[PDB]
Amino acid sequence: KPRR
Amino acid sequence: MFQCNVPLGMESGRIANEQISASSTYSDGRWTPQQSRLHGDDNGWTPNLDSNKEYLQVDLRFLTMLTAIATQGAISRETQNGYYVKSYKLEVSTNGEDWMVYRHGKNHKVFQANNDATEVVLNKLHAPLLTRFVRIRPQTWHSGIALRLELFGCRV
Repeated sequence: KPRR
Repeated sequence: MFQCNVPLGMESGRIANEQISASSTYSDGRWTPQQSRLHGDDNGWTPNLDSNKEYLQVDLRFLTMLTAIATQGAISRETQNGYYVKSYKLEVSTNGEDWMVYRHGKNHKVFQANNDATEVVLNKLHAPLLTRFVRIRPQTWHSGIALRLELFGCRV
């Protein structure tokens, strides 16, 4: 999952 | 004279961490439900997926008169990117099991919320409602779901  | 529009404890800490939960939270653990307090300084609440089936839930522990809801988005302290909910629905319950989506007239009330990541938008309920549990259910958002929250009313 990405870093927002 | 007393007016039933006082903050119920998100900013103050009177609503304890354990009273705050969500459908889900973003997997890195940097956007937890406990980061959803109004004027919180470290990000905010974000679900694991951006969809309209996600919610932030507050258990007020006792039947409480709810008169208004205030929301913010949040700026990521890692990226400086801003995220905010643009509209939401409210779900309420006295027992945590029978849930009802808040209506105005025949249809669900769609609350217009934030138009940036920093400012507070307050929405008053069209009548005060006696409830124990509150769910904020984002419907639309900018860039992604992020919430900080205060609830207003009075303990009856």
